[PDB]
Amino acid sequence: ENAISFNFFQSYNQYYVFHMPRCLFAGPLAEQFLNQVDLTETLERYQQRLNTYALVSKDLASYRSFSQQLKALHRPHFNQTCILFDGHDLLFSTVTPCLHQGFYLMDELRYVKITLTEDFFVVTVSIDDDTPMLLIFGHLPRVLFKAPYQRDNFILRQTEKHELLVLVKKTQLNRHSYLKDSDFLDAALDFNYLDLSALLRNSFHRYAVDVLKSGRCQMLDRRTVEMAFAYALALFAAARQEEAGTEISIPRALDRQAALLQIQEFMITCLSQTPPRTTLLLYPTAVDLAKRALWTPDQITDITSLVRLVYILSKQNQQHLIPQWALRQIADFALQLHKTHLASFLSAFARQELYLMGSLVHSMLVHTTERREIFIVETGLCSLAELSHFTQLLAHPHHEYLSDLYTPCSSSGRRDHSLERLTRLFPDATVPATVPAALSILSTMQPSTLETFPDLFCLPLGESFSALTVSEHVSYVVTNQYLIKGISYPVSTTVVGQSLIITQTDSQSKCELTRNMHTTHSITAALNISLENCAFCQSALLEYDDTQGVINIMYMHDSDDVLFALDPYNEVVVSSPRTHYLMLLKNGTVLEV
Amino acid sequence: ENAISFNFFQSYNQYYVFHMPRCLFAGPLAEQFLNQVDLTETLERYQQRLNTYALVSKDLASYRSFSQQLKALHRPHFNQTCILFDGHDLLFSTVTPCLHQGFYLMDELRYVKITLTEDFFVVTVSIDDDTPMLLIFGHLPRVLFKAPYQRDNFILRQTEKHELLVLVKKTQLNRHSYLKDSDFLDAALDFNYLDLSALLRNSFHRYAVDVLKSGRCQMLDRRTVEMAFAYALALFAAARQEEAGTEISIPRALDRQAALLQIQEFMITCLSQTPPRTTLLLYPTAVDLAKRALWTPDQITDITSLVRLVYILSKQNQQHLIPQWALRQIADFALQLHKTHLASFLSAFARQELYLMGSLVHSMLVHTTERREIFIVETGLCSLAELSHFTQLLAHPHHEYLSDLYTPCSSSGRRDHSLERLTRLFPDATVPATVPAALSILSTMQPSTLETFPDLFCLPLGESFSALTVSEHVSYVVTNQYLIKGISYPVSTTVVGQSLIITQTDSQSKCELTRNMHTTHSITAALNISLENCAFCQSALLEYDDTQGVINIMYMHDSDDVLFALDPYNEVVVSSPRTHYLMLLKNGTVLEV
Amino acid sequence: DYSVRQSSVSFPPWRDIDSVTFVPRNLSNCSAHGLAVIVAGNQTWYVNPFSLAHLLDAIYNVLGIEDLSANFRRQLAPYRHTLIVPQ
Amino acid sequence: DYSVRQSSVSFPPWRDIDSVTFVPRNLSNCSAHGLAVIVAGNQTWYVNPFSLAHLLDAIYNVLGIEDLSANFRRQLAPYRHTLIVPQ
Amino acid sequence: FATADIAEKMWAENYETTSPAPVLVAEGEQVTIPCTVMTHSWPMVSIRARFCRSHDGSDELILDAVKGHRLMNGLQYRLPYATWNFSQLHLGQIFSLTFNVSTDTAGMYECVLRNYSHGLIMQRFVILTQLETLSRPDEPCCTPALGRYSLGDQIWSPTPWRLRNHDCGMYRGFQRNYFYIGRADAEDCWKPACPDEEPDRCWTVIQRYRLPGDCYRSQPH
Amino acid sequence: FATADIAEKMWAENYETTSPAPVLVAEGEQVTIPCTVMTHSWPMVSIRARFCRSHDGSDELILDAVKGHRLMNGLQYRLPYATWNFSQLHLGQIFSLTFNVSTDTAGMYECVLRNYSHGLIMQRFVILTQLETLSRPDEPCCTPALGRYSLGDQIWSPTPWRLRNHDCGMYRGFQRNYFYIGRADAEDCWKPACPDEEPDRCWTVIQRYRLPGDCYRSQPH
Ligand SMILES: *[C@@H]1O[C@H](CO)[C@@H](O[C@@H]2O[C@H](CO)[C@@H](O[C@@H]3O[C@H](CO)[C@@H](O)[C@H](O)[C@@H]3O)[C@H](O)[C@H]2NC(C)=O)[C@H](O)[C@H]1NC(C)=O
Ligand SMILES: *[C@@H]1O[C@H](CO)[C@@H](O[C@@H]2O[C@H](CO)[C@@H](O[C@@H]3O[C@H](CO)[C@@H](O)[C@H](O)[C@@H]3O)[C@H](O)[C@H]2NC(C)=O)[C@H](O)[C@H]1NC(C)=O
Ligand SMILES: *[C@@H]1O[C@H](CO)[C@@H](O[C@@H]2O[C@H](CO)[C@@H](O)[C@H](O)[C@H]2NC(C)=O)[C@H](O)[C@H]1NC(C)=O
Ligand SMILES: *[C@@H]1O[C@H](CO)[C@@H](O[C@@H]2O[C@H](CO)[C@@H](O)[C@H](O)[C@H]2NC(C)=O)[C@H](O)[C@H]1NC(C)=O
Ligand SMILES: *[C@@H]1O[C@H](CO)[C@@H](O[C@@H]2O[C@H](CO)[C@@H](O)[C@H](O)[C@H]2NC(C)=O)[C@H](O)[C@H]1NC(C)=O
Ligand SMILES: *[C@@H]1O[C@H](CO)[C@@H](O[C@@H]2O[C@H](CO)[C@@H](O)[C@H](O)[C@H]2NC(C)=O)[C@H](O)[C@H]1NC(C)=O
Ligand SMILES: *[C@@H]1O[C@H](CO)[C@@H](O)[C@H](O)[C@H]1NC(C)=O
Ligand SMILES: *[C@@H]1O[C@H](CO)[C@@H](O)[C@H](O)[C@H]1NC(C)=O
Ligand SMILES: *[C@@H]1O[C@H](CO)[C@@H](O)[C@H](O)[C@H]1NC(C)=O
Ligand SMILES: *[C@@H]1O[C@H](CO)[C@@H](O)[C@H](O)[C@H]1NC(C)=O
Repeated sequence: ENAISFNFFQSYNQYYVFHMPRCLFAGPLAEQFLNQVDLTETLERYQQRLNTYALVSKDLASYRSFSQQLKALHRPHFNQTCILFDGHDLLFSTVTPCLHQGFYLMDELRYVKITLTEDFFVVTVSIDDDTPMLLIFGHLPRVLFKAPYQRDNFILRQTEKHELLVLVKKTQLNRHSYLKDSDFLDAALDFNYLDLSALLRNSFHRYAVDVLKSGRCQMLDRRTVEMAFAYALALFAAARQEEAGTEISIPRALDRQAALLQIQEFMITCLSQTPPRTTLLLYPTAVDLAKRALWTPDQITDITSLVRLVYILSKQNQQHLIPQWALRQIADFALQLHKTHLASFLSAFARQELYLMGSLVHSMLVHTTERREIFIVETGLCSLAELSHFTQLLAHPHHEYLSDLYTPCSSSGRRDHSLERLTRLFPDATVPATVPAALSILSTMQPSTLETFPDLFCLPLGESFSALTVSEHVSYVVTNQYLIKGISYPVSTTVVGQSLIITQTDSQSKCELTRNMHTTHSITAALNISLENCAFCQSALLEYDDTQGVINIMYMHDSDDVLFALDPYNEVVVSSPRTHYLMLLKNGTVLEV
Repeated sequence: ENAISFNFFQSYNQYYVFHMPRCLFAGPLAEQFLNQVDLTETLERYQQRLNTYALVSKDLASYRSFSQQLKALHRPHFNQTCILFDGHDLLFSTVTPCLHQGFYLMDELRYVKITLTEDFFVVTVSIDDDTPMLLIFGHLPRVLFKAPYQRDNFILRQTEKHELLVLVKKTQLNRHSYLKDSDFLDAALDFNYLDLSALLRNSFHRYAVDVLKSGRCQMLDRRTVEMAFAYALALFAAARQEEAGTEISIPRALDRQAALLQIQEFMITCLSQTPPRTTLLLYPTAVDLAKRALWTPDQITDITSLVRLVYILSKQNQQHLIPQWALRQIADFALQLHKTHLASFLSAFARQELYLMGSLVHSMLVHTTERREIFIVETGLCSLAELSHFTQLLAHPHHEYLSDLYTPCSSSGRRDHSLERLTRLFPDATVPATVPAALSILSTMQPSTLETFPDLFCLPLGESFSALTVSEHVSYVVTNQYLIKGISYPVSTTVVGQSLIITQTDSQSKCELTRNMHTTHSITAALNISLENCAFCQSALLEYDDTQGVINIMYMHDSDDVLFALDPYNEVVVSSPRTHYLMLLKNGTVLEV
Repeated sequence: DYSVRQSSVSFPPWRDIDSVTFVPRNLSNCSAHGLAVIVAGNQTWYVNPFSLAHLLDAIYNVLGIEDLSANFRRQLAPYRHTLIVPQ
Repeated sequence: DYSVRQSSVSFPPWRDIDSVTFVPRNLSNCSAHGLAVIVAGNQTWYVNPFSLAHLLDAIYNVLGIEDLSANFRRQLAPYRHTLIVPQ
Repeated sequence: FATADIAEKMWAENYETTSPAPVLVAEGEQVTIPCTVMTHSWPMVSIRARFCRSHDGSDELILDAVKGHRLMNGLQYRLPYATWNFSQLHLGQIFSLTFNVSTDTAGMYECVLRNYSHGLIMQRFVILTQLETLSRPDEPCCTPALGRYSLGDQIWSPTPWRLRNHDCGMYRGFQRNYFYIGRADAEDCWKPACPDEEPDRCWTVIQRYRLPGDCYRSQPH
Repeated sequence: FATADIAEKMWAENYETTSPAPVLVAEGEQVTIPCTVMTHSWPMVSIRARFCRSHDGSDELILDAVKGHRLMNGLQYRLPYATWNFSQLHLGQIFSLTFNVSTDTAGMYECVLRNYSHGLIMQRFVILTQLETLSRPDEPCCTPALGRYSLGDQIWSPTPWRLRNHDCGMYRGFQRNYFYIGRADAEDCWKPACPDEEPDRCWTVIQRYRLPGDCYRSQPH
């Protein structure tokens, strides 16, 4: 009783029936499948719908296949759900666990969304709020389509174990023209893409270097879409790397996770207003397990592994697990590097290592003291020699990895760069044509990472300025304008009508956006400075030039550093009449040299 | 049958009744009367309403009375109707024939409306759009009020034959404070106000001179309200001047009507944006009757009477009655005056007469040739000597009549006056303190009367400029900027970045507001000019000064005028290196002297 | 006391009313020294005397009925009182 | 030919329908080589075969009934045709 | 009393940015004034009116902010048969006023958030039936190109194709041509009544808005 | 078909000057979207929607301009029980959409004058149920001062006094505190479901409007 009868009219006298129990249809998934398709539509309507979606062999690059050996304690779960293909035309909408992560560009009319599932992932590209283009990769279910279409017109590329399926309205090919090119993703699929170590080197960073050099970031173009697809493919590969729980050497896992987090951070800074809150990426080893397995035996005897581990913990949104002593050791290593490469261009190893440290201190709120001590160093390596060496670096085509193009000048506390400072750095009156234009965009790309400091989070991110966390108690901000509350020493005008303003504040106080004139104390002076007990230690100096932009801030930690800086033989100080040198002591004193 | 019974309940057994026929209430008069009063309100509401209206002896100036002998072919009719006291509180709304005329000041929140009836008139003063103050004068009906109030608390002033009734909300006394002053209107009532000849001299023009001198025009103040009330009273008096149809000496009627029209025009320019369309003011003699009675015998041998008659006809909106020969004679008289007072200050008689002519040509569209010939003369009398004499005139207290303060510089085609031109006119470096400030506002009051010329109505009234109708075929506009289409000769810059632009156009063509650069022809030059058949007659000259504002345009009609102007002994031309003299001829030629 | 009126259109005009009645203070207990009542088809209304009498006086003046109003206006004299002194 | 469905909520879900019927081309004159009709307590509906067959196959796959679907899907085989070639 | 006349007015910054340009509507047609005010803290909302012809001051119809009851109706003496409306709409209330536009009911209408003393003008509508234009004695009759609202400061009519004009004498030599929407009677039979006054209470606001097509109108300073 | 997706979008200059600021409406309440479009020449008017959570593209409901009939309803799959409306004031038309706001139906709604191809966005409304705010680990919990609409760019709620907040973990060291309007259940019992994604499709627009009171929110560049 209460069953549903399927019959096919054997004869007018009697019909054959199937007595399907209604319990099999008890679940709501039957109804929400039904409501998505109008069963009254005629074949003409279905033909019309297909007439608007461009087909692989007729409008896009022809179908072609690749084949290669696809190969290199609780397991993670997708703690997040999303409705796949909502309101779509050719596909059924379903509710499944997923890893959903959306990027929203500068333009409010563009955004790229990455969604991943157990066996396949989705890449959504939207322009002007219209129907978006979909890229689907992985194992596709048998009955994905909402009507009996010929799906062989939609698979754009097929691999040994997965296939790429593309949907796009025929009117959209005036923009996404890169689909027509046969080279699309040829570099990201046509090899053993499950080899993550080789995958990142060969596919993602390859696009990253080109995009950064050409300054195409924040713009939805072929290279950016290829980058996003490569990033999604890399994430997909990680889930495929033996979730069963095979034994893993910790340093290798640390390297893998660090690479993945670097990729995610680069994409966040290249295509998003703010980082996605989703975080909690699935990894071979849960971060808690890594922490415990590595701090039960004190198995860490390498500083680099320690910094990588701290980066992993901080980015995975588990700040409460970070102890103070490890961060103290990280700061000690930072000071070691500061002493090593003082007033000179950073060696590739130093750049690669300090990239992690610079990206770290901005993603935490615990241990503000050590974070300040590292941030000051990250700001103090931006000597004009570093800028010159970076300028020569950009012209080099042999840049396999994205790390090599890091420079402390970019993400540190100095955000007042302009073409004037860059151009005037050269006595030849000539710079490799692309470079003086590209470095402006590279150094002006916005990390917008000052919110993690209580006394500066209110500082506007637009106007040019400079920030220096010289110590725990004091914090100087140098600006063309009185931006924030606090003691503000005015200095001689860079140009009549424009003033170099020095603001001194105490770190233990909340940031305040006071633009008024107050405590406009004058600059003091001293010549035969006293160095008893190194009262000048942990101080920053600035050579202010009267008739041009301010230049070449430097931070001295110990007595030896300040002794080296003062020694004119090292060219740190020249004492020309036009330029003037200032000292910012560990306390609130601001004085002339 | 069907009557209405009024009864007073003689007794329960029987009542006495009045059987009023319903025909007495058939008319709509009763219905529109009933709906204006709520018959359910108690005495408390009536007491509350009265509490909001200020009373004569308690809040306003105390009641006082004046007493004097009030005394000096179809008749007109009020061809216009208005709804008196619409939605008022203390008064019944009625529909009657009326003369309704509204003035709207510069500010959108203020306006004064004048309404007149057979036996009484109304003055409405509105501010902010709240409930307006009301002044009512004349014979008041017995049952005006909507409730049995004590009207003796509202009559402010009483006369031998009429009463003044004032209504105003108690909250409004913070603005209309002049009511509290016992002197209010003492000069306009306390004499034989039916003597129009004395009335205008003693009351209206008395306020007009003071308002014009103090520059209170376009602002709703005590003097302006007194002016408006005096104007309404003057209109009321005119209707009382023997409408029975007694014989009248035509010149006297012409003088009376001319005075009334001058009053109306002054009020239009001083307290309104555009003239009221009502016109058709009732007069002792209908304008058609005057026209026919005067042009049957050609009794107008006096030129002054002729100009007065033409003014009366033009202002009364009966243009089609004006013949061409009369306007030709008016133009001849204008040329006579131009020859008489050439390059000198106008005598009082000349000012008074030319005021009418200047106000005339701007209120017609027929005979554009003669109107141009008069307008050019009105513009050409604005010599710097006239400016100086007017300046000295403005400080004299003995100015009985408003005409004496007329100057052609005000309403003519020169509308680029500034304090710089005025101040620099004096070698003493001193001008009577108030005079230079008052002269600017007097000369910058806007008639906006260029619309009556086909080739200039386009011209914006804001930007400073100059216009000259040198003849019928040609018409020059001199501007700091290219304002209208046509040939445009640029000239040396008054100041670097600002240029004196001369535009030449043909009168027979409709204008267009073309701001583009085209036909930027150069200035020609000539020294031994040829005067055969006076090819230079009817030409205007201008002494352009390179390092200051342009100054002192002059117009020469005949050969004698140009001979006089060229003769440097008359000081018309000085030939200083800084200044340069230009000639604008009857045709399109623009050349240097 | 008085039939509450919510809208003027509801209030009958002269086209509908049929009789207007008065009662002086000699029989009325109201402080107004009297009362008046009117009748319309299936609708009677209570109205204050003085306001009504003022309205009839205004109508008479507008129609120039003073010549024929002697007896009527004399009869309305007891109700034309209560002239509103400012207090 | 097919009962117009102005709104989806109007279209019965499985909670209300009681019988789904089919007729092959052997007795149906429709160009679709068949027809299908359903039964609801208030009103029956005409529906195109191939769309319904595709939906049934999708549901079967979703619940993974392919093991028990042999006879049923074989019976639906005549109506699963008309796979939309791009033309 | 529930309140008095607005002692202290205020204007929203969107007052002159959201008020639709004047509209020409044929006589005898049933226009209704829309309005939309977001959920607020003002106890009373009201519609304020200023009729063009022979009127001064203002008259207010006051509705309770939330329920929609009527508290005071000053529009009675000029709109005896106007019916208001109120529709609670949890996001934000809506109210409207309906009437039969004619010569005596054209004017400005303004939604006004209200309490006992203050007020806050929010939007303005101008309703017109006849518009003045001036023509030179020999120049051929002008030809405006009225259209539906579109957008901007252009005067507009919901039924432009029913536009008709007539002349009402002369003014300072010019000939006054008036524009109105007809068809209230068959074909050209209907001719409105000649206007009895100009400039009227609405002259200032109206003449600040352009009329598409070539035509001359006296304009403010 | 009656039309396709808008191919030539346009925005009225009052689009961002008259669009009300985002509104916080309690879950489970019957919000309705008002609108007012002056008489036009566009054959079709429509309401365009963009839901915040897990949605891309646009869905539109198309109404005949004059009669008010329905020509196409794309809001079906997300608003199975939404009822529209259409009232004609000879001066101008009004249409509205009503539903039961919840987690899945919050988003942007825009009135759109329409014809077969083009369209002209006229106004925008943003409906929100949960808003993110970040608090430092030891700092005392923030305290916004939401009030009724008032005027400006301040986020507002028609029922501010029913405001309640809860925390949904950490983000880069900060603690995420979410603000919502409650009282759907008795007292503090009700607690909405934790948001499953941020930033979402509505993140860009919302973060351009200030929240009255002291509180920190990640903001665009
Ligand atoms: C009708 O509504 C208005 C709305 O403004 C009421 O006036 C408002 O009264 C409040 C009383 O607290 C004033 O708030 C305070 O005003 C000053 C100036 O800022 C200061 O003491 C405080 O900062 C606070 O804001 C508010 O300013 C005032 N509004 C205006 C425009 O003056 C009015 O009282 C209401 N009427 C009645 C009878 O309640
Ligand atoms: C849907 O409505 C739009 C409304 O703009 C229609 O597009 C419009 O088409 C008219 C056709 O006459 C265009 O008018 C002319 O356009 C050019 C440019 O100005 C010129 O020839 C004329 O001055 C005149 O204005 C109008 O510009 C054009 N609008 C836009 C924004 O391109 C559209 O055709 C309508 N759709 C259908 C199916 O009718
Ligand atoms: C910051 O530290 C310096 C360290 O030298 C202090 O310098 C002293 O300055 C005072 C005057 O302010 C002199 O009298 C002392 O002789 C200086 N000390 C030395 C050792 O040279 C300075 O005062 C400190 N400033 C503050 C605000 O604490
Ligand atoms: C305006 O009239 C004058 C009258 O002198 C014309 O002057 C002539 O100018 C031309 C050059 O343009 C000379 O060659 C002639 O000799 C001049 N004629 C005389 C009689 O002196 C002038 O051309 C006229 N301009 C126009 C545009 O008609
Ligand atoms: C008084 O007003 C009446 C209003 O009708 C005027 O009569 C109309 O005048 C116009 C021209 O102004 C004619 O087109 C109409 O045909 C006239 N109507 C009638 C019924 O005759 C009349 O001209 C006005 N009189 C004055 C002296 O202004
Ligand atoms: C996965 O999501 C669930 C959602 O409930 C999280 O569990 C909640 O965690 C919050 C704090 O983040 C608590 O306030 C709630 O009480 C928890 N709910 C339950 C039912 O336990 C869970 O923490 C998430 N897990 C991970 C690894 O992110
Ligand atoms: C108003 O006009 C309508 C038609 O538009 C008509 O039915 C009605 O009787 C008129 N009268 C009133 C008082 O609204
Ligand atoms: C409001 O208007 C509607 C039509 O839009 C009408 O049905 C309703 O009766 C009106 N309400 C009132 C109270 O008059
Ligand atoms: C929506 O909410 C209302 C109460 O606000 C309730 O009556 C109704 O059942 C709910 N559901 C729908 C589908 O409207
Ligand atoms: C429109 O809304 C009103 C209430 O505002 C409601 O009575 C009416 O039924 C609605 N119309 C439709 C067609 O749903």
